Amino acid sequence: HKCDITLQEIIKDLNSLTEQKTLCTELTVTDIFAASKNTTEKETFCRAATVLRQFYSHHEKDTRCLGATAQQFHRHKQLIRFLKALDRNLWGLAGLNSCPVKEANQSTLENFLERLKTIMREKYSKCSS
Repeated sequence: HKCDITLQEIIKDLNSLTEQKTLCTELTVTDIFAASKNTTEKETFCRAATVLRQFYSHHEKDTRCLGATAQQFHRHKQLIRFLKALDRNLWGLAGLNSCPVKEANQSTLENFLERLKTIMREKYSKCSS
C-alpha cells in the first residue's frame, strides 16, 4: 500500500505539471507546507488533495487562465487535466475526505507543486534500495 506505484503516477503528474507554465501557475494555494509537521502521511495527502481541488475548481473557467492563443488554451486545459489526475491519485493515497487545512501562508501553485514533488520523491526513495 505505502510503497505502491501510485507514488510513481503522482511523480509523473508532478513532472509534467512543473515543466509547464501557464498564465495561472503564479496564482496561489494555501501553503500546507508552512505547517510545523503535525500530521500523518494520510493527512498530508488529503491536505494536498484538498488545496489542489480548490485550485482547479476555481481556475478551470477563470478568465485570467483560459488563454488568448490556441497554445495558451491548450496549456490551460493540460494543466487542469494533470491537476485532476494528480488529485485523483492523492485522494486514493490519502484514504481520507475530511482534513481541515489551517495555514494562512499562500504560495504560488508553482512553488507548491515543486515542494510536493520533493516530498513525493523522498517517499519513493525511502521505499526503494
